Amino acid sequence: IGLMKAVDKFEYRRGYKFSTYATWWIRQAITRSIADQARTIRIPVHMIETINKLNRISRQMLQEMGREPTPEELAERMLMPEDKIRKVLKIAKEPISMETPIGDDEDSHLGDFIEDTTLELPLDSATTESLRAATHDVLAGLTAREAKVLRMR
Amino acid sequence: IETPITANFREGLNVLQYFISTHGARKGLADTALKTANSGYLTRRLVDVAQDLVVTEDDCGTHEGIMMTPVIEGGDVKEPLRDRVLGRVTAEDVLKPGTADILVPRNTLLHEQWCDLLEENSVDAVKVRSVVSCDTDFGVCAHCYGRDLARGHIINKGEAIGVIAAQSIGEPGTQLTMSSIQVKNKGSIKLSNVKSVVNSSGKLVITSRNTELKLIDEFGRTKESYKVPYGAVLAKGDGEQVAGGETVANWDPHTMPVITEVSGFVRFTDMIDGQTITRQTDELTGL
Amino acid sequence: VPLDGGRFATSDLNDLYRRVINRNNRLKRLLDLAAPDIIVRNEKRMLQEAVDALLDNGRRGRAITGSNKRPLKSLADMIKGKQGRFRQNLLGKRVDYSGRSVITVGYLRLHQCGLPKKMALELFKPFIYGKLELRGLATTIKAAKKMVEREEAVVWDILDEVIREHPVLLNRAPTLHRLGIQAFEPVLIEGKAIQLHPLVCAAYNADFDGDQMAVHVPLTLEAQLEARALMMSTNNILSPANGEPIIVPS
Amino acid sequence: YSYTEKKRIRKDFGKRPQVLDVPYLLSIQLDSFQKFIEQDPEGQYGLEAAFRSVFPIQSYSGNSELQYVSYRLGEPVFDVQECQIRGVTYSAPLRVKLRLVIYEREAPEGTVKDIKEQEVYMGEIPLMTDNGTFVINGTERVIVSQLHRSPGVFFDSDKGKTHSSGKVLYNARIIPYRGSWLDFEFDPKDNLFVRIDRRRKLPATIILRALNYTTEQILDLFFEKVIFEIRDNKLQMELVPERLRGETASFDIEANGKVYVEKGRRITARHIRQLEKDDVKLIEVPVEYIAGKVVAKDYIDESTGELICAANMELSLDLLAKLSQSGHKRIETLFTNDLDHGPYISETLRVDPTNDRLSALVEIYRMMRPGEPPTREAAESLFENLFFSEDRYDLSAVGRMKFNRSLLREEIEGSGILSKDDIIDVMKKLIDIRNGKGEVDDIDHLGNRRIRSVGEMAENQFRVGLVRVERAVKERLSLGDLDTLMPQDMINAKPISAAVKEFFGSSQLSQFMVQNNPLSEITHKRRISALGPGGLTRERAGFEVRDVHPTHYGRVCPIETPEGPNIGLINSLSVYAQTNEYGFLETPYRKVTDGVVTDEIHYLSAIEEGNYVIAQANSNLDEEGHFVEDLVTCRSKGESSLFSRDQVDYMDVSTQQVVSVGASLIPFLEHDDANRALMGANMQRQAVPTLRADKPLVGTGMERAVAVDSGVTAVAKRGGVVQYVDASRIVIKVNEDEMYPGEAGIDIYNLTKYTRSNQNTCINQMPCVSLGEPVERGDVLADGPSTDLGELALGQNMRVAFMPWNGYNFEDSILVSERVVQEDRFTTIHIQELACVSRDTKLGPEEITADIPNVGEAALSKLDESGIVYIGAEVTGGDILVGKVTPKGETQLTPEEKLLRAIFGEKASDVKDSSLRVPNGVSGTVIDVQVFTRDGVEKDKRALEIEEMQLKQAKKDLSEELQILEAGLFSRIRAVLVAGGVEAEKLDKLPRDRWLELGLTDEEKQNQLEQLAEQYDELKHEFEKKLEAKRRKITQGDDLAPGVLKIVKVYLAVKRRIQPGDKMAGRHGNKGVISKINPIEDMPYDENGTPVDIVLNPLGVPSRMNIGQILETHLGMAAKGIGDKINAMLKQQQEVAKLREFIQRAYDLGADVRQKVDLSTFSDEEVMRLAENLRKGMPIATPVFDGAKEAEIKELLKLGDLPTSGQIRLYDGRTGEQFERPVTVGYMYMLKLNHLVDDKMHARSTGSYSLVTQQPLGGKAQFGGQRFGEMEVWALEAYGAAYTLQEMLTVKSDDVNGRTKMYKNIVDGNHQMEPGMPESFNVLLKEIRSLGINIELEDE
Repeated sequence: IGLMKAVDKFEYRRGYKFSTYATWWIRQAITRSIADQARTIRIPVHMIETINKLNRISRQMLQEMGREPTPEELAERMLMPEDKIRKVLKIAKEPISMETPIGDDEDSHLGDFIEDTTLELPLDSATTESLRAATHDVLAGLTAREAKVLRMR
Repeated sequence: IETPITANFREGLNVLQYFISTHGARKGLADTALKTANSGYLTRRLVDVAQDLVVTEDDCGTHEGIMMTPVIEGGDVKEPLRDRVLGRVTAEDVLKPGTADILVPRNTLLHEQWCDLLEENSVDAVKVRSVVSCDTDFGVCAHCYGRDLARGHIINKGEAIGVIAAQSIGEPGTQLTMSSIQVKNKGSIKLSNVKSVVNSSGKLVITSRNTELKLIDEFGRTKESYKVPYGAVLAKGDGEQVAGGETVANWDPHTMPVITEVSGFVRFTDMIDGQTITRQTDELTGL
Repeated sequence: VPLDGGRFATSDLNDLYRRVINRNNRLKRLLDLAAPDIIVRNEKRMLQEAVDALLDNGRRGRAITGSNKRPLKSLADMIKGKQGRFRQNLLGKRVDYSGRSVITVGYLRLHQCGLPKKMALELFKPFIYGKLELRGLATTIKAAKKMVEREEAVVWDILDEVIREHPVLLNRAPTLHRLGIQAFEPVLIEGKAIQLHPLVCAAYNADFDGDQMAVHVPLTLEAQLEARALMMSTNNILSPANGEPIIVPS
Repeated sequence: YSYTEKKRIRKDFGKRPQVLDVPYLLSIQLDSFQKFIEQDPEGQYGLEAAFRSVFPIQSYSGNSELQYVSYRLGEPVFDVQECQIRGVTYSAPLRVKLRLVIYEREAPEGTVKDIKEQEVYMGEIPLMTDNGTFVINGTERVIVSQLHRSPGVFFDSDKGKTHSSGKVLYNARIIPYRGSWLDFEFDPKDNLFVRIDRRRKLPATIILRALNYTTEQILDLFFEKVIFEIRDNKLQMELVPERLRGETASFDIEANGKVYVEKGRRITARHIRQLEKDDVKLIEVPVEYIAGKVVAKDYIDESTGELICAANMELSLDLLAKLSQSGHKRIETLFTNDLDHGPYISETLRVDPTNDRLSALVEIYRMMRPGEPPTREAAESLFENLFFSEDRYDLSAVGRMKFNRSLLREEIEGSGILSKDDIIDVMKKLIDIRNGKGEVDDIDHLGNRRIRSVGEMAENQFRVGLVRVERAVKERLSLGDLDTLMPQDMINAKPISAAVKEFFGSSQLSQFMVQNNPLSEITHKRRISALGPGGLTRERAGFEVRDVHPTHYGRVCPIETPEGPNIGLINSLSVYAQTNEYGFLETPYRKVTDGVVTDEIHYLSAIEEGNYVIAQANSNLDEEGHFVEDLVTCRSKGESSLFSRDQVDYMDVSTQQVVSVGASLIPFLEHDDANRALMGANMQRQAVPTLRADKPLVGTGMERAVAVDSGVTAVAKRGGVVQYVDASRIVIKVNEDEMYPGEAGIDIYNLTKYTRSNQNTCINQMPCVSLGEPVERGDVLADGPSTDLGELALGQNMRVAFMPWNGYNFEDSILVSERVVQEDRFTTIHIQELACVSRDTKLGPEEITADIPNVGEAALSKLDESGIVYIGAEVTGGDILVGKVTPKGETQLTPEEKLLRAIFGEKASDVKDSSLRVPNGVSGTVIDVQVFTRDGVEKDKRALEIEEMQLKQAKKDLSEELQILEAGLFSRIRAVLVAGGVEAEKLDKLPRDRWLELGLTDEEKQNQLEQLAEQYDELKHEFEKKLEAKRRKITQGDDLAPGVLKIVKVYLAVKRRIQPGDKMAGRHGNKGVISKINPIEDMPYDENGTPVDIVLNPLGVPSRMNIGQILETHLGMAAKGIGDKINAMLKQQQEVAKLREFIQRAYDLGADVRQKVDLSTFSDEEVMRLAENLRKGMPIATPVFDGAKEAEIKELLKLGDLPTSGQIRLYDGRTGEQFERPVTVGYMYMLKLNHLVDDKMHARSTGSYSLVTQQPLGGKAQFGGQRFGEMEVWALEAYGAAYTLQEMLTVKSDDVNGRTKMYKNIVDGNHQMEPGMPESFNVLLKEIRSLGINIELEDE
């Protein structure tokens, strides 16, 4: 796609080889593709280019010191406040699977160790029903006008 | 191994003796550790096909079913008629050896009392109602099946037979990982489907493969069954009341004869030498 | 769905759908781009390959692997085999109102099983709540929850008769034949292990050397009637395979 | 004897002399890793081999290259202690110094233009603990050695695979160490085929023609010649007499004047002898004898130069006539035969469609890369890279050695790349095997299996990393700068480190080490496996790889293995097992020199063992003379026999070498079945240390060695006198004989207090020495978790009677007394760790505080103002250890709850309870609270208190180290001033500070003074710098996972007692469970009044085949009787000499026991302490196959004044009457297993549910319910209880609105069931519909 886009942009009167001009276009296209796609949760290009720069800087720092790059140390090459690097690091979480063999064989998948944290406990339903009955009977024990005005309020 | 472990556990073992015994020990562990999976797979496959075998009727009123016989063949009687028919229901009016003495109106529950009555008599074959012979559609009827084994009475409708039968035959799966005829007891010698003929010595010999030797007791029921091949030689005839411990039938394990049932002149016919046969003579006897 | 550690985890079906939709819209763009037919043929081929991988990954060609270099589980793999929905989620399911313990020997009657007290209140806890509500010692359900959390003597007073005449099913994996499930009348015991009548051990093919045991409780009245009239150990004396007894002393 | 041996002497019963001591049990790991670490310039093993296998690496143009010069390991940044404290891998950095060499094409050899030499950094290598383990992510992990098929050539056969014929289809295999394989396969039609990486079969003529081989030379190398001559009239043959091997005379064989074999007659060997005798070679043959033979040479007519007959062509009479008329009376043909020389290659040529190298290479390319069109250059390039490129193919020295030896070659060293000669010889050997000359070898023979330790896998992974590096350097060189391209910028360290870390921890052979017992440590570190990469899997395992090959004797124990699916796949090497330089298991042996068993030890491998004949360790030597019997039981050629005195060549080193370390611990092993011995050795590894270690009375003599070899006890490196003992530290002043003339020579031993295990068990070390007593080199100082005075102690030992008691021991069950629980014999300690994590959620950062909503202050009374539970405060299940609150999000309220809010006015703020709670059923004491906080965020006052405590502890301990160092350094610092004159009147009188200003003298003492001043300057500037480093590392922030602020780890210790249901077991596979705890008065008791505390079923002995437990019981009773007499007489103190006499008489009872212990060399205090140590009963020793017979135990119990039979009468404690028969009462060593009851306990009423299918989960730890398995469904439906299973699969697990209504109306007192469609069926319907197949529920 990048090549066919670059086809028309080439001019023979420029006096250069086609590969030199086509290389930039195909490289930009493939970088854009790996940018938008190739990730479950899409990230804007600014953050991914910054994390690529962070990886390059970390490689450079491990080249000389031999230890891990301290965020305070990384602030010297990033030339930006140390909150931003941490915010970028927060995004590096890559979804893994539901079917990783968390045990030893193909019998204990990760999908069987996740709890459905969106349903109310049956105790909660029982308590809610009891509270509803209690409210009904206590409202029946009040004056009709007060009961109806509270219910509509 | 031809070198055994001459010692015992009480006296202790030698190092090489223990090493040798470890072979059998590890193999025994291995077969147990492996074949139980095949046992489970067998159980699953058995119960899969036995899904919907459930009783739908009590009696479909079918015709005759399966003939029953003891297992006297080969060796001694292992399971007699007593237990092999206990719990079944007959398919026809079985009568005692005394003619016109009938115990069943084509169907009855063969509990222990009827079994005692029949074993007192000399009956050896009964028509009993089978599951396969049932004419019921999409199921089987109780009278074609027989009485229950968990309760002892006749099976009532509603339960499932396939699942319990598959479990019953699959549970022991883990436990089952691995020239002459001499009569043994006195009786009458009977020949079943015999092409009898008389040899040159006047005795009785056989010229067929579908013949069997039977030992009839004083009652009439067969006691022992044996196989006699084609072209064998017998030292006794049919209907001979003889005691055990006698070699009655003889045949060469290798030499299979083409014995002639008739007597007459023997001239070599259709025998052309050089195209179908070769001229070879015995170098010692000459015959 | 999110994880506790701030990460995420999802089914590979998401990856397959993403791939198919991506190359689908790519082909949509290429069709109106009037590109040479070779690239259109290639894109159609990869569209077919992706949809086939979605339907069944390791079927037609090379299995499409994920980030962990493992083959991705297509929706067909979720419906077939031992790991499919049919065998491990439809025929055999996880169950509630159950417990697991170690086995031990007992003086007990033939129809009695020793159930420890600690699991007794846990299993019949809803029954305790209901009985406490009907008995009037607890104004509200959560008050009963607090009371059973406090294990006061009243909860044991309720337990002694709530469990009475209420059979409990006992199971020993693997269950070879029909006698693998037995209904016993519970008897409260102060310990931790399930006490078992020795005579039934031969029926279970179970030996007291650390073998575990599972306990289930029936809820509805029909279930209790079936357990008492059909699943009680007294009813089961002879094998379904053949009529000899199974309760012979070992 | 050593001094500590005098404390307690274990009487032995060994008869045969002990010639060789047991080797160090962990040599296999330490030596292998040393081979991976040490730098050997001339030997290529480890890092240097991996570097030299890839380096040097040149650019594509060749204008630049990299030269590896040297490498080095930096010192580890963290010690193992803080490594496991901080959860970080105990690793060390790697620094590699290398060079750059750059070429230019303007000069033909302009090599010297630019050189860049420097030291760069790449990768981190995890180190090995001095105990021989690994520390990864703060957890102790081990790597088990692997057993795999050796590289080289192998030959195999078929047994019944070809059902049509039943023939044996021999085949050959070339298996490299790394790279593509090769397979030669036969066919039922007798054809040779080749296969590459299990691919389809191609005729061997293809691989032959791929090597520039003409048909002529191929059939010349694969056949012999038959010569045909034409004497202008007839046909003349030069006959080899040894070629008519019992064949049939097609024509009438004649001679110069004699006729030998008539037509249609077999050729006898007598005729062969006659032909040899008369020496006749040239024989005339008719035309028919020639019809059917294949020419071995192409023939043309030189008149016109056109082919007359091609090679490998079966000639006829017309072809012979054409050859004759063309002037060719010298013909050569292939020599065919039915028995010895089969024409398989001829038929393979017949099937071959290829006619030259190009066609063969084209077919090879089509095979390897289908669909892709071949070219003129790709095919031979791929063929060369398949087997002729060093980078992509390797055989290694081991593989080359085995390949050469299998082919009868004399060379040991060779090349890792195949040559034409190698494959030609392989094919020739395969053809010889097919014909009959030769035999097919065996796969599972230990000579064909190889062992691979941790170091080899590590070097393989480092080689993989180097390949990943070169995959980028090859482009960086060709596209990068030529003068300013500094090497350090163009090398990436991530891939090598990532690969090595993945191997260390994420592989299959690396796993958490078992840490229950020292025995478990030894048996797991000494482990042989056949799984993982390059190995088998349990599903693919048959029977040949599981059973015991006869060569396993002395190399692999046949008695120890897991009894699950992997019985034959996991093993352990023998006690004396070792490893060759090639990785083969070899055992020691004693040479026999003409009937004399010399004490020099040889080492024999599996392959060479079969050549000789080996006498087992059961023969007896007559005082360095000869054997006792003329015929001796020996073994050779893989089978046992009898041999004369001079026939035997070797003798077993020891009787124990057949079994492993774990199996050697079992006493009286030779009296037990292998089935029970297997499980006893397995379960002996599940022991749990008790409160105190109890010495086993019936031992085996191996405990004192395994205890020190496990490294868990405190062993003294150098002998000396104990100077300072405490609960935590030991200080010893070493003798002057070991004084290094420069330093103090006073060492320290810092013990380790209670610490968590990998199985949540306690580890403790307590000193077993006192003040002011001597210690020797290699001697014990403090006992380990499960050791007693340098002897292993897994479990306890107590009385036992074999009597069926009221059915409480019905089926292997254990009956126990209340006394053993009273005195806490089996009491255990468990230590757990709980983690509370604080993160910064987008709704707000989590905060740990002592202020929590809706909680009683009584619960908070155990927390400080920082919200962390106090150290040492008791805690129970349900309490709060740390108060953590998270910002609660905006919640949705129903009308009722907000109505209550209005009624009472309370408002729940932006706070949610996320505090850690003690797991239910846990009651214990807090031991340690370890809190880590991220750098940048302020730390709580509790963290400040922890930090200041650590600072003061570090300062105090470092100052103590310095003072102890100087207390011995002064022996030189002062003595140098003492040299050249003593001044005790003024030197010692003045304080040490005023010793540098002593009497002035010549310049030599001034040089001494300046050297001492430099020493004191070193002293000054060595200590404060370390103190500053320690302080700044403690105050340094801690790196944590992103998203977290601070983490709190709390250690909880739980004291565990015995419950009915706990898994008891012995050392003979006789296990069981506790059934009832029994009061003391109800137990059987002897007339003396002592009640037996353990009751066991007697019927479990005979069928189980384990009789050795009875002998162990009798031996224990005899030992306790001796000890009882000793303590009874000790209470009265008759005489020290009397005790000496009695103990001397006690130690000499065996007929020919090994040791001759004399007490006259002992002092009165030495015998007093000894008697006090064995006051509870003198221990006994018993080798596995040298056990004491019945006479020895009879005599021992006679000495102890006990009944000879070994059984005594008992009185029932319930009613007080004697039993009708005597009951065997003795002392037995019982174990405590980790299979407990509470940690198996579980019961679920209503809890979590899954996400995709909403079923209840499984597993006690996460509180999930049992799986109502598939078979019990079959059983329940067999019963006919439809409603029960309907509830099981409808209302229990898979009804969102079903179980809720069930719970509601159950609480309402109405047990009515309402059915519903299972949710797991709706998910199934939706999935199958989404698959593209329509599906509907057919409503009425």
